[PDB]
Amino acid sequence: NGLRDPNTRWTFPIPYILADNLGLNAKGAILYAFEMFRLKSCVDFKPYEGESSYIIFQQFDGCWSEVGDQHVGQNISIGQGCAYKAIIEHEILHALGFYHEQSRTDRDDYVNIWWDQILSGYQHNFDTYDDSLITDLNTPYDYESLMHYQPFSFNKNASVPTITAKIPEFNSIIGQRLDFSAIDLERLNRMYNCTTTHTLLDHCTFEKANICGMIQGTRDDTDWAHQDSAQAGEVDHTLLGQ
Amino acid sequence: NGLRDPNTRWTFPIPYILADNLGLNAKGAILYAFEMFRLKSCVDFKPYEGESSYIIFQQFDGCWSEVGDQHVGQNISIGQGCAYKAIIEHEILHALGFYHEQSRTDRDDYVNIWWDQILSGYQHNFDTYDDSLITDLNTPYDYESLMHYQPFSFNKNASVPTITAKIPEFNSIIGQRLDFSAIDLERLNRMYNCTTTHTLLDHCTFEKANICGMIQGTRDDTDWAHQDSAQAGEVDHTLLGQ
Amino acid sequence: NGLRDPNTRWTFPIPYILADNLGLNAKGAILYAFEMFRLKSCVDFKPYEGESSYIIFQQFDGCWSEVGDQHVGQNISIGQGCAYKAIIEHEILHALGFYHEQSRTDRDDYVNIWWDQILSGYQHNFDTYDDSLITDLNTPYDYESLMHYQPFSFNKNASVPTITAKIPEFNSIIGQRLDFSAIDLERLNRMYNCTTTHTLLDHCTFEKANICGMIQGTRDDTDWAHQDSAQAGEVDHTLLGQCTGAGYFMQFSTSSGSAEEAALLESRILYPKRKQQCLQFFYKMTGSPSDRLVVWVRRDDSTGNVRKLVKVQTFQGDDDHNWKIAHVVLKEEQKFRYLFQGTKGDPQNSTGGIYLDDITLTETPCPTGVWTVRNFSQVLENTSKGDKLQSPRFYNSEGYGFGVTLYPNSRESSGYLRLAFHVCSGENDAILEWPVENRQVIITILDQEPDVRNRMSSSMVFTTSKSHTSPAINDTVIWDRPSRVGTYHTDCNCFRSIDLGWSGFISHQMLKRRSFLKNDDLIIFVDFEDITHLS
Amino acid sequence: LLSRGCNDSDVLAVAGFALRDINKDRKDGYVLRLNRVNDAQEYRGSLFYLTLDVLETDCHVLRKKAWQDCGMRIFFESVYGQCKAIFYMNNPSRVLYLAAYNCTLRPVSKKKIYMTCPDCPSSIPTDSSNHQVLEAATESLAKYNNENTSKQYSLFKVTRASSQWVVGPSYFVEYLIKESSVPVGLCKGSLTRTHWEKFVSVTCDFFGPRGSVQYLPDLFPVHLDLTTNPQGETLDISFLFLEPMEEKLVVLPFPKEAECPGPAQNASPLVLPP
Ligand SMILES: *[C@@H]1O[C@H](CO[C@@H]2O[C@@H](C)[C@@H](O)[C@@H](O)[C@@H]2O)[C@@H](O[C@@H]2O[C@H](CO)[C@@H](O[C@@H]3O[C@H](CO)[C@@H](O)[C@H](O)[C@@H]3O)[C@H](O)[C@H]2NC(C)=O)[C@H](O)[C@H]1NC(C)=O
Ligand SMILES: *[C@@H]1O[C@H](CO)[C@@H](O[C@@H]2O[C@H](CO)[C@@H](O[C@@H]3O[C@H](CO)[C@@H](O)[C@H](O)[C@H]3NC(C)=O)[C@H](O)[C@H]2NC(C)=O)[C@H](O)[C@H]1NC(C)=O
Ligand SMILES: *[C@@H]1O[C@H](CO)[C@@H](O[C@@H]2O[C@H](CO)[C@@H](O[C@@H]3O[C@H](CO)[C@@H](O)[C@H](O)[C@H]3NC(C)=O)[C@H](O)[C@H]2NC(C)=O)[C@H](O)[C@H]1NC(C)=O
Ligand SMILES: *[C@@H]1O[C@H](CO)[C@@H](O[C@@H]2O[C@H](CO)[C@@H](O[C@@H]3O[C@H](CO)[C@@H](O)[C@H](O)[C@H]3NC(C)=O)[C@H](O)[C@H]2NC(C)=O)[C@H](O)[C@H]1NC(C)=O
Ligand SMILES: *[C@@H]1O[C@H](CO)[C@@H](O[C@@H]2O[C@H](CO)[C@@H](O)[C@H](O)[C@H]2NC(C)=O)[C@H](O)[C@H]1NC(C)=O
Ligand SMILES: *[C@@H]1O[C@H](CO)[C@@H](O[C@@H]2O[C@H](CO)[C@@H](O)[C@H](O)[C@H]2NC(C)=O)[C@H](O)[C@H]1NC(C)=O
Ligand SMILES: *[C@@H]1O[C@H](CO)[C@@H](O[C@@H]2O[C@H](CO)[C@@H](O)[C@H](O)[C@H]2NC(C)=O)[C@H](O)[C@H]1NC(C)=O
Ligand SMILES: *[C@@H]1O[C@H](CO)[C@@H](O[C@@H]2O[C@H](CO)[C@@H](O)[C@H](O)[C@H]2NC(C)=O)[C@H](O)[C@H]1NC(C)=O
Ligand SMILES: *[C@@H]1O[C@H](CO)[C@@H](O[C@@H]2O[C@H](CO)[C@@H](O)[C@H](O)[C@H]2NC(C)=O)[C@H](O)[C@H]1NC(C)=O
Ligand SMILES: *[C@@H]1O[C@H](CO)[C@@H](O)[C@H](O)[C@H]1NC(C)=O
Ligand SMILES: [Ca+2]
Ligand SMILES: [Ca+2]
Ligand SMILES: [Ca+2]
Ligand SMILES: [Ca+2]
Ligand SMILES: [Zn+2]
Ligand SMILES: [Zn+2]
Repeated sequence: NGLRDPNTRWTFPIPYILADNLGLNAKGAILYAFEMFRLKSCVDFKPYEGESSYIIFQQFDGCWSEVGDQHVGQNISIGQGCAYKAIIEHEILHALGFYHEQSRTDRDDYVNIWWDQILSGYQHNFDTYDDSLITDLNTPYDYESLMHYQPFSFNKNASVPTITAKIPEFNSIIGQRLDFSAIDLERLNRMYNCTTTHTLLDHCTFEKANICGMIQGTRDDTDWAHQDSAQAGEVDHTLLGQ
Repeated sequence: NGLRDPNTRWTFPIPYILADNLGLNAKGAILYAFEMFRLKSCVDFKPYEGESSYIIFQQFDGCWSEVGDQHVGQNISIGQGCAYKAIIEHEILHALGFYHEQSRTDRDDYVNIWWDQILSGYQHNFDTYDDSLITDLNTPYDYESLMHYQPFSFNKNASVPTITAKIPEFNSIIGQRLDFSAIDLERLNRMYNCTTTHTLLDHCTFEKANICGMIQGTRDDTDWAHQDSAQAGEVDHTLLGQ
Repeated sequence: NGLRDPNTRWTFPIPYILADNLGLNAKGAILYAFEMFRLKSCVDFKPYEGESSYIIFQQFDGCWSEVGDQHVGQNISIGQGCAYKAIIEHEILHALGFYHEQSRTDRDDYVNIWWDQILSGYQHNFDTYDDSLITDLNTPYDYESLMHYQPFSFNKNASVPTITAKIPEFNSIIGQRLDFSAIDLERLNRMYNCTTTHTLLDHCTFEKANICGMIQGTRDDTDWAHQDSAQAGEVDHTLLGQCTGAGYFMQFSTSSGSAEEAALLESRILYPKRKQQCLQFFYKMTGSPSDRLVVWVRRDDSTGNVRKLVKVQTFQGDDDHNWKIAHVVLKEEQKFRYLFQGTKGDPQNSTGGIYLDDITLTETPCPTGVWTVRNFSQVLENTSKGDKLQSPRFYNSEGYGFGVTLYPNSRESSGYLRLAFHVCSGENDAILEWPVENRQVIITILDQEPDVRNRMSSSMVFTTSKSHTSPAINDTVIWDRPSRVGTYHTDCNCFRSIDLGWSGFISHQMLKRRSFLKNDDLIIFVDFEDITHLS
Repeated sequence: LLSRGCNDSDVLAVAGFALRDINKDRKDGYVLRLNRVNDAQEYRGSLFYLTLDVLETDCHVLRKKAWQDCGMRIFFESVYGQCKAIFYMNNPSRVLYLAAYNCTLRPVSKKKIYMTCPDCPSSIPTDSSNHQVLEAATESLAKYNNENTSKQYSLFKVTRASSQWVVGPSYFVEYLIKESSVPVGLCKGSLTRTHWEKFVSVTCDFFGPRGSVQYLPDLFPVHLDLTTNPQGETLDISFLFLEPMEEKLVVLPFPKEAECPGPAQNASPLVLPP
């Protein structure tokens, strides 16, 4: 679902303005979304200093972004309730050249669109783009994607889903608003050549015998066992003896 | 173990020459090693066509490389007996700005060097470098590294190792020459901003209910089950009931 | 005693080099002396970066300087045994432009030189200089000057002084090596046009009704009284009832009202020049144990508005009701205000309150351990020679446990106080490197004056070292792990090392002067920090 | 003496003949190459005291090639240093004559080589106590004695040697030979002992003014004071001529080292005197 043309790619840090029409709750939610980007990708943000393109975030009507870097600098809107971190993250993924997951070229292999159940005047929000416009980034269609729309989106009747997964399990999943999915990060990283997150400094689960390059001191008396999770109650926290 | 200065980086594909002093076996093995780079990383190689920096591969005395891009273009030696892919990969990792693993700044935390067992005049081959010359790329010391020297490296006595792991199990593993380690690929990717690789087009292990973006036909009769390994005697191949 | 020619003045910060022929102990003591200049004057120092004139500090024969800026750059020697801050300060005053005080043009009006008692070939070190070489900076002759010479200076016979004051009392005072004198700082300020100093950020004794530009909260419940020392039995710490109508302090009564009522006393805004500060103050908590004195910061929220509250340290009531000393490490890098909340706790069980006086705020580390000894004059009479007191166990920033032994009456000499450091076993020892290879002890007998420029705190410095050993521990290092090498004390459930320090750290007849025993009690500061990074 | 700029064109010409004469005297080791004139000071034809900063070529002195016919050594192989010399040139008689010299040489810093290229064969202190060097030279010779049998050859002396350990022990050697009396050639060779299989290689190539040479160990001290006399001390060069021209000469104490130094043939600090 990424915009193919490499000119549409930002160059980090994306300079940003927060407009003063934003509530405090929306300004703080934006900066919290930036921390998630910086924490899960090489995407970075800076305050504005006269750059040619930049995001201005706004409390305009609705919650929306142009897709990819418009080289004049661009609005994003964050209307009421879009203060939720995941909705900021979704709009910033549009700003980072990403279309909705149900707008993939291959989307019809994965999701039904119930055109008959869409509100008249809103069927075009389920358009799909050709592969000259968008890459797959060599990724599968992801139901867990933050870019996906939930089942009850643009529907005539509140009880009837506009969009459903052809693998029927995923009806209970599509359009999650938790966070980026693992494939949304995999895509974002393929799009921006990100190999290292700005804030994940280290992590370790000891699954490997080099213990994540920890060492044991010699000034101390003794050593910690690297323990195999095999004993009757003494399981690890990563796998819980699974 | 990466050469910090970003001026020392290549720009892919690396243009290369195979000199005719290479035996046919050595030419063929070098191309096989490039296919491993192209398969495990975004590193690529092209035949030389007039570029300012390039690698020339030659059968000189022994098997060696300058470290990082020398902008005038540079020799890799692959002397007689160095034809195995892992040795070529090790030398190409030197040309790609890597030092040996036991030359990391922190190496003394992870390996013992038995200085008195090193042959006289060969102590320098165990010189560490400071953090001004080299990055860890925010990665642990990796005993399984291809760059790591074998326990018997420059040793006086063929029964006695020069270098041993402070975690004694890794005595048996230091200086593996199978392949790139997982962390050597991680470091190469963090060095050269890789995420994809040129020659892995897809893979699937089914561990995710998404089934790797596979879909099931409807002009066929039935469906493949996404079968759970929980049923007795009926495990998957990825984990084999582990 | 200042060199008249203005071409001999430095321009700050003085660029410096510490030569590697200096011991670590000397390198640390020189930096500590620079901190005392920055804490009492507008003198400042910097690492050398290729400047024309500079000081290189070295460990040559003896301890000396050229006088004033030599424009090509100049040596200071701190020969072995010269480590103590006052000697370093004396030689840095020579480099700043000051001659010895007994070399003043008018000296003979103030001192006797017993020339026949001087060693032959040393009498020229007692020459007096004319008014064309030197200014008085319009200051009197100062017997308390650090630039003065001890009675026993270059003398033939160890029983006989070379130099005595014409006013015979000052025989007991000449050549003090505590610190800069008040007049030495006034001269230094008059030479270099100083008014501020880099490392005293604020102080308050509440003497003016202005309360040092402190204010009171209005979002709190009530107020601290700006309380007069004239009320019987309720003296402030600045004057302790020594003057009528002039002792003032803040008091927050907890004897009436509800529990958890509070008052904020809040400073004027401060613009820190360093990343760390130490808020010293004196306080009492005579009210119910459940009373709380809570120290807070209000700091710039980064919009330039000083509104971000940060609770930093809570002081709680104890059986002691006399004036305690507090130090709170602040870590402020943006403009701020230090705040005291008092919290009423069970007024039905309070006959008293919380009190504050003698606040001082320095842009320094805090003393790593602080010991008070109460009724010290009464202790000093009651104690036999070679009896001891031991401090409770402090921990340094690295987690080494340590303490000090005070021997109020030295067995090594009559009328001297002996004071010595030791490492203590503590909850961290198992992981710390042993021996204590390069940690630098600074012990100070605090001079209790709020204004740091009015303080002549006696201080002695050593660095725990591999050379420090005894046959009492089979000739092993004193600073090895105290469970191995020290002696046990149920007195704190600790091991303690063999102690090292000074017999006659200070004489009793010196300690009774100034503010070292201000509330008839002694205050000792200890620092014990690694100086390996100076190597 | 008229000190001469290190880039002075007559000095630049003189240096190439002086170096050729220095090689002409050398009866063992390798042909030296100019890196750059670093001193030249002239007594008055013209008598020059000199310091030449120098490299080692890939040719042994017993090989019949002139120094200009030869190549420079690769960075990791490098030997370099200073030659101090005394040389005379008579413009009317076209005379070109080295009188004396002293040359101090070092291998390149084994550390700085490892810093530039980690697997580069590090050079060995040359002696028979390195049994693996003897094994390498005898194996490469034994291979050549099987590659040809029209003649057979014997190891005369091992000259230059390096080793490496990236595939197990790999040794590289250069040595003199004669038949199975004076040498006939220089041979390069190698031995690489992987646990499962040896590898062996070989090449074979086939074939004064008072001074001194030393190959010192790495991390330039030199002496050439032929007199102490401040007035100078006598020399004679009159033997150069078919007719008895009066050509006695003077040596004064050796001159101590703005148009200086000369430009380097290889500017790398790996092969540059301080
Ligand atoms: C009421 O407060 C008193 C102490 O406070 C003082 O008395 C009030 C009535 C007011 O006049 C206050 O302004 C004034 O400061 C509390 O008494 C203290 O109780 C504690 C705990 O039982 C005692 O601590 C012990 O002390 C011994 C040494 O004597 C130690 O060995 C123990 O380890 C432990 O620390 C303390 O001695 C005692 N102090 C006095 C002066 O009596 C009282 O408990 C409190 N009442 C309530 C209901 O909170
Ligand atoms: C993420 O990494 C990509 C490589 O994996 C980068 O892709 C390369 O970007 C180059 C420009 O920066 C492209 O060069 C252009 O190539 C076309 C022909 O394809 C020429 O017409 C252009 O003149 C040429 N531009 C210049 C200035 O020479 C590379 O072709 C391109 N390579 C590939 C495989 O796409 C991405 O730029 C990089 N993205 C980010 C945001 O880091
Ligand atoms: C891998 O990705 C990195 C970003 O995550 C790239 O690093 C950036 O490369 C820029 C050049 O392409 C650097 O800009 C230059 O910075 C220097 C100072 O370091 C300035 O003097 C130059 O003026 C400036 N260039 C211009 C045109 O002004 C960035 O500084 C640098 N950023 C960081 C954080 O390192 C790597 O280049 C890239 N490497 C590879 C092998 O792909
Ligand atoms: C502390 O305050 C002093 C004043 O109370 C300063 O003294 C003044 O310094 C000036 C230079 O900064 C002097 O000007 C020079 O005077 C000499 C004759 O003394 C002339 O030859 C020079 O031409 C003149 N300079 C110029 C540029 O013309 C003042 O004369 C001098 N005033 C007095 C009364 O001495 C101290 O310099 C100052 N100390 C510091 C460290 O700032
Ligand atoms: C929304 O959709 C539901 C399901 O299609 C409709 O619910 C049915 O309505 C009929 C009457 O028209 C009832 O007899 C059925 O019992 C209902 N089914 C259920 C599951 O409750 C509903 O009418 C639709 N509403 C609108 C406004 O379109
Ligand atoms: C090489 O190392 C081995 C192993 O340490 C040495 O073997 C010892 O040899 C002596 C006799 O020379 C025996 O008494 C010991 O029992 C052997 N030790 C072991 C552990 O087997 C060997 O001598 C060494 N050789 C050299 C040349 O260093
Ligand atoms: C500081 O004192 C030292 C010791 O005399 C000076 O160091 C050497 O002194 C002798 C005599 O001046 C000279 O021959 C050496 O050349 C000096 N060496 C150096 C490194 O200076 C030193 O010059 C004095 N002054 C300073 C500014 O360092
Ligand atoms: C140092 O000064 C003292 C005080 O004048 C001298 O003390 C006298 O010493 C002699 C014995 O040598 C005694 O007989 C006197 O009674 C002492 N006098 C007093 C007042 O105690 C001492 O001799 C002097 N020493 C020197 C070397 O000059
Ligand atoms: C790669 O190694 C070869 C080893 O032969 C280098 O080539 C020699 O370089 C020197 C100095 O330029 C010349 O004197 C020799 O004549 C060269 N020999 C050959 C066979 O060409 C070469 O310079 C090295 N570097 C590169 C980038 O090729
Ligand atoms: C100190 O002296 C007072 C009398 O002024 C006495 O009541 C008090 O108990 C003494 N305190 C100590 C600790 O000796
Ligand atoms: Ca341990
Ligand atoms: Ca099907
Ligand atoms: Ca007061
Ligand atoms: Ca109030
Ligand atoms: Zn002095
Ligand atoms: Zn290598």
